[PDB]
Amino acid sequence: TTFRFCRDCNNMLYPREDKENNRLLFECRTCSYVEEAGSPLVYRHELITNIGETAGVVQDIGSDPTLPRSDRECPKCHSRENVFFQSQQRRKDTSMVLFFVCLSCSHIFTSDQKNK
Amino acid sequence: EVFDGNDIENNETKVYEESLDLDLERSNRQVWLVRLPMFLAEKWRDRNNLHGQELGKIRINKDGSKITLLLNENDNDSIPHEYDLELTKKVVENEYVFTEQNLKKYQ
Amino acid sequence: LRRKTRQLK
Amino acid sequence: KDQDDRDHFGKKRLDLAGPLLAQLFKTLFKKLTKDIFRYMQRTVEEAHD
Amino acid sequence: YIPYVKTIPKKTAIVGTVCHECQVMPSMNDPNYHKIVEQRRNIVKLNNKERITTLDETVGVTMSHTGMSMRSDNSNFLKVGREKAKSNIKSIRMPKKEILDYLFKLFDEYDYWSLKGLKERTRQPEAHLKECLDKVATLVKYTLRPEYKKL
Ligand SMILES: [Zn+2]
Ligand SMILES: [Zn+2]
Repeated sequence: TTFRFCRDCNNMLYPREDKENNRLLFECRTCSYVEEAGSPLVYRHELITNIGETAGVVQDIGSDPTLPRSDRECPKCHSRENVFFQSQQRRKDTSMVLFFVCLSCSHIFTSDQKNK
Repeated sequence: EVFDGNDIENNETKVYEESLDLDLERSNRQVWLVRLPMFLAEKWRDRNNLHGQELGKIRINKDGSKITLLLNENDNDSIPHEYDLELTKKVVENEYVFTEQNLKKYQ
Repeated sequence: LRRKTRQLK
Repeated sequence: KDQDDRDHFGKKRLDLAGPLLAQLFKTLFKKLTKDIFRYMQRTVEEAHD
Repeated sequence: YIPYVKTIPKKTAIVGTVCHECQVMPSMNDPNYHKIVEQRRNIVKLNNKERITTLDETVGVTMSHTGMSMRSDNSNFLKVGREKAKSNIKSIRMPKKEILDYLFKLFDEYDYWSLKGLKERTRQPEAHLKECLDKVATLVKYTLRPEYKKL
């Protein structure tokens, strides 16, 4: 959605329509500041979302002892060491696709062979 | 030190003998905000000290990007004599230092 | 008047 | 994130004789202090020793 | 607008603008280093709190000051009854012809005199004073009757 915030008082901006040019403007409900929009998208609702599958990946993820190790090949550096974990989404509708993190380049790939 | 509010009667002309506007003359003065370690802050913030003696020197590389503090030999060889002043924020904005003292109450 | 007896915390 | 599990033993605490007596003693001492003040107030008002 | 805001004026002055925020950290290669680390370790090692003190004296001796003990308390704290009970003095009824005049002068000084103040000034028993007080004054605080007051 790319939420936009006001520049003068840091308040939340809202979309407004100007008929003088039939364009899109973002205006502040408190300090009367205007800004031209960059994209025509203002609202986004996601019934089925894949955001958060790899949440929690950090620069020191490999230091975790509990995380299992694997021998899969990383298709960006040709390495064999890596740690894998399932999706972090707790909804009971997600597949068991694995997510692999390489300890040499921090590249995240998937074992999915259906859609990828 | 309670006093009237709006003061439409102009009572501050005789109650106070000094201007009530904050002195905006010394604001053009660079100041470094430094957080000190526990061992150093415990002996530099004491009011039974700070008589004006030279506590050390600051050394800045000609090209910058590295600052260091060198204390004098008055520490009794009990604490480090060299410290690395790390600039956590090269640019500091919206921060100012203001003083506070009471006003003369007569005339 | 007052209660002539009170406690200060 | 998953909802916090109420049965997780890491979120449970065991109160032994130490902590159990501490709260009991705190309550009783609070009552003792209140009684002390009442005697002080009564002596002043009733003019006793 | 509001006419009162109740401000508190003070003398203030801006004596500088912050340009750099710094954090002093001792050099790890300093010869006096590894003493601060020991000092920092001593911070958690320190145990300021001390154990409760146990009395090693005979139990029969420690309890000699508890409950009904032959020893008598010698404290003067909050002996409110003692402070005022000590002061006690009696008086005697004086002749009417003299106290009666004293009351009229006293009333002339103030038109509403309390009983406690009246006794303190007269320093005489209330019994005799009551007889004369009613004959001259009335209670609503006693005040002189209109027969004599309206003069
Ligand atoms: Zn605004
Ligand atoms: Zn890789």
